[PDB]
Amino acid sequence: NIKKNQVMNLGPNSKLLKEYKSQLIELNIEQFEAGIGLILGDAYIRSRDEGKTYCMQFEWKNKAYMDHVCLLYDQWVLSPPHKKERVNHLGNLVITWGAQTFKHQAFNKLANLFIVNNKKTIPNNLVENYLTPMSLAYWFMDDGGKWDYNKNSTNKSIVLNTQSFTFEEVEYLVKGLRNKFQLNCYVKINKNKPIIYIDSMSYLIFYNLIKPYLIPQMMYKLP
DNA sequence: ACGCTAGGGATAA
DNA sequence: CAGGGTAATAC
DNA sequence: GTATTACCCTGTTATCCCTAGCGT
Ligand SMILES: [Ca+2]
Ligand SMILES: [Ca+2]
Ligand SMILES: [Ca+2]
Repeated sequence: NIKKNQVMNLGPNSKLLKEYKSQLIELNIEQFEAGIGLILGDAYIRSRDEGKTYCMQFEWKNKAYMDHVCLLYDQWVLSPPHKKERVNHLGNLVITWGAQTFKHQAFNKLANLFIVNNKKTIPNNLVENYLTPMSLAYWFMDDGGKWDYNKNSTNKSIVLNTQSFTFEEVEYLVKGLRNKFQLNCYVKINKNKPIIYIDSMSYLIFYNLIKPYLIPQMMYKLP
């Protein structure tokens, strides 16, 4: 069987590469569960055909996290992250790291979880039926944060920046989180957009759910 | 005075 | 976060 | 020549974070 090391430098159309990809059939349990959090989060799952295959594109500032993810999707990621250095309209230099997996049908499973009546969206029962503590941990490392950033604060309330979703979508996410994890949470507004507020009352619950998956360089997001 | 909000910005998506 | 562009293989 | 496609690249902001100042 073809070893990843054997094709991680060939052309995208290489014969050996495709043979390699045919050795792979599906994502494992982690890759899938974390996948859910990443898609709700900062990851991007796209298809260049009509849905035959999907790949995942990653871009984050924190390099340590970018590596944790790549290492997680190891078999699916041929190259190390690429340093991206761009200039703003201001003339400032912003640095970030890029990376992605190759396309493969094994990714369709994750993608279809976010497809209804043929349009990307947030299904009503996504939380209840698929979001696991691992998924939640990754959603947090991506869009999570504190409610109160003031110095010397004691409020343990957490937040999930769901600003790119519609209020209806977030309302369903909230319902799922309350029912499945008994989390005391509710939608709030920021920039006239949806964010999830999780009362400090449930911090300890929330924390123990995701603690097994967060990494050191992400612990700063917690109160 | 000060804990807490919601307002707001230069990124980090 | 989304999509766009292409150097590298295949036939 | 035409089909493929992973690894960059660019277009654009909704992001997460900070903090002015409201309410008490
Ligand atoms: Ca995000
Ligand atoms: Ca993030
Ligand atoms: Ca965004």
